[PDB]
This record gives sequence, C-alpha cells and structure tokens, in this order.
Amino acid sequence: AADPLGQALRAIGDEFETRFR
Amino acid sequence: PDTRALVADFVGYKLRQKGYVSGAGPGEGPAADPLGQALRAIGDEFETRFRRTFSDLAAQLHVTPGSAQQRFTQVSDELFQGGPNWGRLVAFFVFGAALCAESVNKEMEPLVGQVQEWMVEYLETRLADWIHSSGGWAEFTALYG
Repeated sequence: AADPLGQALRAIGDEFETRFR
Repeated sequence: PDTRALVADFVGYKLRQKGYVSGAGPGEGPAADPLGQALRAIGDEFETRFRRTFSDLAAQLHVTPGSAQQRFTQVSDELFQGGPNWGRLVAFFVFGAALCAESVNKEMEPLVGQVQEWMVEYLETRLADWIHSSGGWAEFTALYG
C-alpha cells in the first residue's frame, strides 16, 4: 500500500533536510 | 515567486541537461534569479544521490497518459507523509522533472505540459501553506544556495 518510489524520494529528501539544517 | 515559472525553469533545465530540448524557452541558459539557480544546483545533487543510493529515477517511472496523474499524486502523497520540508520539496521537483523526461523518452511529449500543471496544482494546494509558514522560497535560497 505504501509507495516504494515515494519512500525512496522521501529518504533522500530527509537526507538533504539534515545536511542543510 | 511565480510557481509556474519555477516549475518551468527546473523542468526545462532538466530536459536540456538530458538532451531532449535545446534552444529558446524556460530552462535555457542561467537561471533568472538565485532561487532558480539554487533549485537547479540542489536538484542536481539530489538526483545524483538518488541514483547512487537506489538506481536511476527516470527508469522506474512507467508512464501512460491514463495513469500518469494518479501515479504522480500517489508518489507525491507518500513523499510528503509526515509533512513537507525543503529536502522533500527538492525531491518533488526532481520527481516531476524525471516524469517529464521519461514522457519525452517514451514519445509522449504532450504529458510534459500536463505534468508541469499537476506540479503547480500540487504546490499551490498541498504545499503552499507550509512554504509560506516556513519563510517562503527566500528561506530555501538562503539555506540551499
């Protein structure tokens, strides 16, 4: 039910959120 | 910021980068402002990190005209589960641009304009309140540019 691509994009998104704050 | 211009710049930049488009139009040459330049640069870094961690993004997109909007919305809704942040917004732009690239690759160029509209719609209806509450795109440019 969870979208695998959405989770992958989210993972990298959260990596970037940390790095730049 | 004009949301429509931001989407057009980033997608156009990506389509040129991947060799699908050349010449006049949004995305051609340098970005018109620091916001566009910042989004281009972090988007490039994002797509590189994504490919290294998983695999190439535009090649897990399986695109048809009848399913594209549904799939765009499903992926985006999962991406933003728990709330937006700036990194997830970059993810969203990269995904939308990759959907456009894959549409051109699969000889469905008319989807490019549709996907851009869907991006603008999603930004203005799902993400606009968070963006404004968080200092707007000016804040993004300061953090990421």
